[PDB]
Amino acid sequence: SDRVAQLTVGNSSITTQEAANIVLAYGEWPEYCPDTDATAVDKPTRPDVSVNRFYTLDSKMWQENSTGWYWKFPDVLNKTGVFGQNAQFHYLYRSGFCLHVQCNASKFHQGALLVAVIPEFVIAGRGSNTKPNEAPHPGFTTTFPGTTGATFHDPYVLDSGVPLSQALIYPHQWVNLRTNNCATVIVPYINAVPFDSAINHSNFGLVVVPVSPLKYSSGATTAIPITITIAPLNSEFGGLRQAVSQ
Amino acid sequence: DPVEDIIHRAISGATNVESAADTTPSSHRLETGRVPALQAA
Repeated sequence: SDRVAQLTVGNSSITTQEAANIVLAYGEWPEYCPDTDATAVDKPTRPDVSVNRFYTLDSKMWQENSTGWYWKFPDVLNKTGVFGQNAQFHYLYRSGFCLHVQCNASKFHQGALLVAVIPEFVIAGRGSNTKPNEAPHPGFTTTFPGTTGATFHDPYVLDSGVPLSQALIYPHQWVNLRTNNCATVIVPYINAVPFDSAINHSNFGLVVVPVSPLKYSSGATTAIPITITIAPLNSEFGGLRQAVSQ
Repeated sequence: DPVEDIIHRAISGATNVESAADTTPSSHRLETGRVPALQAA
């Protein structure tokens, strides 16, 4: 009863047998911006079914030595779908996301992944240089990896210089191969401003880090893909202009 | 009374406004002879 579940948004639907409940981040639902909180005076557009729906990205193959991956959400969807086209033609953006991570495996496999939504996730430079002018900075494509995602060098600090053990202070869910085959989290829109640009700013990141490694026996299936599905939810756009993708 | 001709406002007013002005929702208009855009400087 609680294990089984089905979502639906737009024309897309997801069904799960073995799922464990659902995480609603910070106890609030996504909403449209209220009149009091609004600032920009133009009438925002609310596409609904054309934008809000599940989008599936390419799959990551999880291997015994895998170090984990991450994504930036008002990034991955900027070049894909109708959501991506509204984002390039509009200067202002607001929405929440419903997030779903999926990893199958047999009852003979063992391991655990930590799925976490970590707002304002800022990757850092890796090096001992204390001089600000010569200090390393983490690339463009490492900061906004796009649809393909990026992988951690040293997941223990989350590339942020911050302990992964405390990452449970963020909306998070475990996917444990013996318990559940998927993790689901709904994130309301959070930021210091009512709207914000989609192409410049990344509200929050996602982190799938293999805490307990992947282990199995000879003869079992070796290839274990990981797939993420994200639904932009309760979207808004404003500030229409010509397309700027970068 | 013996001679008649010896027998003989502003524009706006100030409103107290505590906060900046608000904005009210509007929609498209298509009709004639109503044109807020055209002004005479």
